[PDB]
Amino acid sequence: GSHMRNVAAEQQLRELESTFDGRLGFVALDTATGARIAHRADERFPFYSTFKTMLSAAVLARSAGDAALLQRRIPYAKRDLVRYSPITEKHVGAGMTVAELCAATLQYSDNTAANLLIALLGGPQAVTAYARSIGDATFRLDRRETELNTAIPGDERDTTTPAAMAASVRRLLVGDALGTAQRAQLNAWMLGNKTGDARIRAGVPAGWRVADKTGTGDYGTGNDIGVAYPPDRAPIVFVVYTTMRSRNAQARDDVIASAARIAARAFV
Repeated sequence: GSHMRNVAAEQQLRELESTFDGRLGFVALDTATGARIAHRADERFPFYSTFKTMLSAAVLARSAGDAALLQRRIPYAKRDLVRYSPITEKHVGAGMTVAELCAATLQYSDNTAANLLIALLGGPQAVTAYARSIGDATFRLDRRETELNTAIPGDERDTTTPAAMAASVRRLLVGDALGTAQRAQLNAWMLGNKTGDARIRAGVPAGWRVADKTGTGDYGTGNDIGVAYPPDRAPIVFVVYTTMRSRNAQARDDVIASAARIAARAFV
C-alpha cells in the first residue's frame, strides 16, 4: 500500500457519502503496517447491535476467571422477550447457557440474549466499564435493547466513534485485550455470523474470511464492524457506521459493502 492510495481511498469515501442522505463514519486499519483509512473517524454514531461484540468480550473476560460461567443456564420467560429474538424465543422456560446466549447475540443479533447478558454483568454500565478497561474511552452503553436504537440527533447515549471502535476491534480480535482462548472464541463466533453477508463481506475479495457484527436500528439504517483475514496477508480492521435511513435494505447494504471495497482496494 501507500499513503497516496490511502488518500485516494478517502476521496472515494467522501464521494460515496455524497450518494446518500446522511453521514458515513469509516475506519479501516491494515494491521501489517498500522496504516489507517478514515472518514469522520472521530464523530459519534449510534452503534446499534455492534455493541454486542463489546458485550460478548466482557462476558468472555469474566469467563477466564470462572470456568463454569459459559455453561451457566439462564432461565427466562415469554414476557422477557423483546423484538428481534429469533433464537431466545425458541428456549423460553429453562432458557439457554451463557455461551449459547453469546453465540445467539453475535451470530443472529438476538436482542433478548443481549439483555440477559447485560443483566448477567450487572447492567449496561458494566459494558462501558469493560470498554474502559481495554482502553476505549469513547464507547458508552446507556440503555438495553431495543431502546438503544433511538438514534436521536445529538444524543451521545449508546454511541461510539469509528476510530474508537476500530481500535477496540483490533485489540479484541487481533491484539491483547483478551486472553488467547477468549480472543479465539470471539473470533470463532464472529466468523460464523449469519447477518452480514451483504455488508462488509460483500465488499472484500473472495477467499478473505470475515469476522463481523452488524448493526441495524429502524428500517433502512445500519452499520457493520469486523476484521477481515486475507488468505496470505495480515488482518484488516473495518468499521462502517452510518446515519442514513435508506429506501430499502439493499441500498444501505450497498453503501457499506462499497466502503469496505474502497479500503480493500487500497490495502491489497
